[PDB]
Amino acid sequence: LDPGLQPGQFSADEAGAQLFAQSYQSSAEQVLFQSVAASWAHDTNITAENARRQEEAALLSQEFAEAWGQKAKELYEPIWQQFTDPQLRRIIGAVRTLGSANLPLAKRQQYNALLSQMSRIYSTAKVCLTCWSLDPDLTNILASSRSYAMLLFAWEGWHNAAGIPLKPLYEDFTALSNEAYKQDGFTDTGAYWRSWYNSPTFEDDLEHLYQQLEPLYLNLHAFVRRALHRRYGDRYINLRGPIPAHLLGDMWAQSWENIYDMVVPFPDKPNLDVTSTMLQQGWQATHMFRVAEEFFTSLELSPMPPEFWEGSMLEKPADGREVVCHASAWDFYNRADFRIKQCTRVTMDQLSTVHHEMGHIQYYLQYKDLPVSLRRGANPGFHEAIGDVLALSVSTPEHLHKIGLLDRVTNDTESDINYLLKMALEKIAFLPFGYLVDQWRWGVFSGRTPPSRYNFDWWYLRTKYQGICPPVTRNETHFDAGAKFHVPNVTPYIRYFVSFVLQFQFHEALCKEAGYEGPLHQCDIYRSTKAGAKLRKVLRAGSSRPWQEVLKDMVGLDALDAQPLLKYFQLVTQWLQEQNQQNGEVLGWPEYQWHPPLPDNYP
Ligand SMILES: *[C@@H]1O[C@H](CO[C@@H]2O[C@@H](C)[C@@H](O)[C@@H](O)[C@@H]2O)[C@@H](O[C@@H]2O[C@H](CO)[C@@H](O)[C@H](O)[C@H]2NC(C)=O)[C@H](O)[C@H]1NC(C)=O
Ligand SMILES: CCC[C@H](N[C@@H](C)C(=O)N1[C@H](C(=O)O)C[C@@H]2CCCC[C@@H]21)C(=O)O
Ligand SMILES: *[C@@H]1O[C@H](CO)[C@@H](O)[C@H](O)[C@H]1NC(C)=O
Ligand SMILES: *[C@@H]1O[C@H](CO)[C@@H](O)[C@H](O)[C@H]1NC(C)=O
Ligand SMILES: [Cl-]
Ligand SMILES: [Zn+2]
Repeated sequence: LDPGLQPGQFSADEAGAQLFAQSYQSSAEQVLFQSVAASWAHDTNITAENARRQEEAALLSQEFAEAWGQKAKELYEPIWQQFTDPQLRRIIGAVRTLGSANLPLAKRQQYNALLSQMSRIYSTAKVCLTCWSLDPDLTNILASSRSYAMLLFAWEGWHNAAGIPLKPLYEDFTALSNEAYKQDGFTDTGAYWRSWYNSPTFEDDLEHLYQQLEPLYLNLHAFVRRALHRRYGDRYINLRGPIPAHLLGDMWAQSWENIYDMVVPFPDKPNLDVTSTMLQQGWQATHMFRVAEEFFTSLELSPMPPEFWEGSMLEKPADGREVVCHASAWDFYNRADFRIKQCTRVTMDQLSTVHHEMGHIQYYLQYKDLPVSLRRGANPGFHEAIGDVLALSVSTPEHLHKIGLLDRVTNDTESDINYLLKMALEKIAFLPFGYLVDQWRWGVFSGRTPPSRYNFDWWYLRTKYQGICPPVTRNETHFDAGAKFHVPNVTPYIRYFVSFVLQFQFHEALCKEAGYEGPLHQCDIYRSTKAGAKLRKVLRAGSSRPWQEVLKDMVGLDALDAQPLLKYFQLVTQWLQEQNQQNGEVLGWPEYQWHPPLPDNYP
């Protein structure tokens, strides 16, 4: 470790720890910057040489974290917890957690290389026979093909191509990750991930939320299953069984927006999916990002700085070059550089993804002046909810009218149901998936799910929560979890479930602050400077305060609460129940063993 980056001497008391944290912050920004910069260079240009550089940078980060971590322990182990300064305890608590820097050097290299190889396999995997990429080719097929055989070819092809080679690497990664975090005092990596919520009853609290939400999902599922049955027939759709996992518009069946045209209750009302209008009008990536920015500035939040426009990658590069297409928002930790990397396509769901990613950036802009350790959301679910809350206003027919994407205006019960059903396809359908992913991973980290049961336990959870089944046979050579970006990229997932509840709590509070006084689902906070000020206080706080207190100031309650979500969806919840009863549906999938046959000439 370069001399200028190494820790000096500090007295063993709160006054020294303040000087320590300031010296740390000088050197940390340089170290974070080089790490993020090397990751950027790799992820926008996947080559062997860029992976090598990234590995070296990660290694430097570890040397940094070890030196400053072990000094923090040496001086403040017995006493950091009793510091008067809450911000300082949070800083010292972060610096003392070494993570992968607890591993000896040879295992650090192995860990760094596994992350790099797993990333590569996911982002370069192809389906052949002339080769399709995930983004855009398979994405587009899952979205818009209504051919059972074509969808199956894409689904199976992707799961096989990405999952199978990841399996041996993921096993080695899990063992190293656990060994690392066990030296920080955690029973397993999952226990560390959960510690971010700073709640002793986190798992129970989440289970209690899911219990309230489950009926909404069961009714949506049943209604959609019926529509699919009318399309695909009795051979491929079982009205008492799980839905084949490739038919819901998305590779992971995680949001069902893309099958909106098959399930729309009242097709004579305005067409609420404005993708065809965006194409018809010649929208490009750059317009999408400008439109999102202007929402932010309408609230008197910050514009994207020059550095964002100059540095970002907003389209898939046309020179063939390999990139990580999965959308992400980047803080370089120098208070100047912030970027989005997205292989943007011109669709309505991409418009929401653009807002999601710009949400992250906005967080980074508002807390950039905090100590590095505090540059994060109050919890990870907060960071995930910011852009989604704005996108709730954007997708309102009223708002779409104002930005020229929906010519016809209507305010009637049928139009309301169409809108709420579309939003349910996006939000309610996702809930089981958001909850299940880390239940899977927590099991793997704890050792409840050994390699020999990775796929069996994955599909157990997929069926249990989503009520889907694999459309071809799977065995433990398959590693279907590995075909979802966040697993090889080691990104936690429970944040999204938290986000999907929290965003409706935020929505409710911001609407009320805006002075709006109609139905919650018709609220648009566009141009509300007051809503903007309330959101700004959250973003500026970073992780400097407990998330429960931040939530209380914002929404008036110190806990996650499903009631705002329930209220938002109330009309369609009631409608869907009524539709399902009158059609005599079975709620759930009691033929839990059922799988569809292979199509006649498959492949
Ligand atoms: C769309 O219409 C709803 C329905 O409410 C109307 O109430 C009267 C204003 C009258 O127009 C009736 O035909 C409808 O029943 C509007 O919501 C109401 O808004 C007022 C004040 O903004 C509020 O006090 C009411 O409680 C609201 N209605 C209820 C009970 O939900 C709504 O504002 C209209 N939305 C748009 C996008 O124009
Ligand atoms: C490294 C994390 C990237 C991630 N990228 C997005 C596209 C993402 O993976 N997700 C999650 C997903 O796509 O699995 C769901 C989440 C809900 C709204 C839109 C997409 C959001 C993010 O910015 O959280
Ligand atoms: C991609 O990386 C290679 C080396 O790995 C480098 O020489 C090349 O310039 C990069 N491509 C672009 C255009 O960024
Ligand atoms: C798993 O499935 C594939 C194809 O369906 C097959 O080749 C393989 O032998 C199966 N069993 C094992 C033990 O992997
Ligand atoms: Cl998380
Ligand atoms: Zn996100």
